[PDB]
Amino acid sequence: HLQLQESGPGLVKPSETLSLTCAVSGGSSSDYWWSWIRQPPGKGLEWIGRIDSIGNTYYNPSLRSRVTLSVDTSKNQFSLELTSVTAADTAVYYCARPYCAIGRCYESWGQGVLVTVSSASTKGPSVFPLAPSSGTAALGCLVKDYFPEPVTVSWNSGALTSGVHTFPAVLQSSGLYSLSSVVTVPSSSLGTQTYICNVNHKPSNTKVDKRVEP
Amino acid sequence: EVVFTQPHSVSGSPGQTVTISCTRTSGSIDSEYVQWYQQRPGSAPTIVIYRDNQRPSGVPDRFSGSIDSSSNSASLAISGLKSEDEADYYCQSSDDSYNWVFGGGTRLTVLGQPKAAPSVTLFPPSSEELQANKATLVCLISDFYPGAVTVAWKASSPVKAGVETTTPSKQSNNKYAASSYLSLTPEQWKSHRSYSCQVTHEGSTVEKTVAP
Amino acid sequence: DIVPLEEERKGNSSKYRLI
Amino acid sequence: EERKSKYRLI
Ligand code: NA
Ligand code: NA
Ligand code: NA
Ligand code: NA
Ligand code: NA
Ligand code: NA
Repeated sequence: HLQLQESGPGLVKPSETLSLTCAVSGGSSSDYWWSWIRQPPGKGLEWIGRIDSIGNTYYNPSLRSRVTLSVDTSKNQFSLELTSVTAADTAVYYCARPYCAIGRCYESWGQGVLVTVSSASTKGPSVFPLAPSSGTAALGCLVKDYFPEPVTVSWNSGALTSGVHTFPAVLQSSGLYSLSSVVTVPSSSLGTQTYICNVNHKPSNTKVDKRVEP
Repeated sequence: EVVFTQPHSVSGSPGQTVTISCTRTSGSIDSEYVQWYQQRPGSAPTIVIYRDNQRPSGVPDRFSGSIDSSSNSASLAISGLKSEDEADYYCQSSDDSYNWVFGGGTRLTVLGQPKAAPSVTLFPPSSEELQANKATLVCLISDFYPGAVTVAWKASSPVKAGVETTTPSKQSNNKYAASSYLSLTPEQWKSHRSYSCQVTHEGSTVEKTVAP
Repeated sequence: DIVPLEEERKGNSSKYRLI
Repeated sequence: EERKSKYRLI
């Protein structure tokens, strides 16, 4: 139940160094220990390493020579450096840390950050409104031609969550992704209220607000 | 090295007890704690069992863990199987150096869920997109079961060029979503009188239409 | 009154801070 | 925070 938040570059060139950090909220950053785990798209979990408050580090033997873990509790920074990355290192990277109440502890994980190893350059999305389609009405926004994943989409800065469906992205022959997010709203509302989709593409530091009107 | 192997797939119908085993290939299963993780679509793994057989407060009591020295394996048992139990499960333990090792994962399927027709939404190109000299038809297909569809595009003549379709992807309600996109030039969209998306889900086909 | 300084171990001792 | 499985202390 800890709020662990991973952050990193989104896209890394082959042969370069992948650098990630993790911060914890909702608990203390002192004592206990910190772990990294990764999951390539469509594959299983692979442990990377652990560092604890004694200073000791433990590394997956098959990544040992490339991994460095560090932690600074005053900065609230848990760090991973993975050198000489290849395509095999493309994965969601999860931070994990025990959630500890009086008398009980078990591991809690962050939601992960996807890191893609690719030579291609970051491309920011282009967002187009999908005008209302109808007692309900559907409206959405088309997020086109970005790279790498992911894009996240909210509506009315998160105020609107019911009936929201952000579809998995299509990968076009171009190599770029596109996705769509759709919301069902009371057709009664289409003149009384405004609908804006908020698109975030962390790898290009692109954020877009797109008003969807009729 | 030390490996933990799991069955690739376990399945049961609602109400059944199912078990997922986690066999340690080398060294004693009893030597280190065994954890079980559950993973649902689009989310991080969460502990369902830790320290062999302890359960976090919010985890249903239908879940339990055990160790079997003689088969050198650990088991996760799910009694009274429910649809919401459908997910991937991984065991996790440690080797002799205190390194974590994950088992390879098991897909748990809950059988007998009823056929679900896809909901279909077809959007024409926005004026904004067309200002930019581009045009995309967007066909969105959701809430179907089982997870297999085929998309056909119409213009009575079969639009068969510039098609990209996702593969069905499991939503959190165990139904599936997919989408299909048709590219075309501005002139092309104004060219014809109608464009339709036809989703065929086993037997029944669903076709929506849009007009310039 | 003890806080783990490193991962706890099955059937084995581990390091704790007292308090 | 637990209270006094097997513990050495620094
Ligand atoms: Na590569
Ligand atoms: Na085996
Ligand atoms: Na759950
Ligand atoms: Na259920
Ligand atoms: Na130890
Ligand atoms: Na202990």
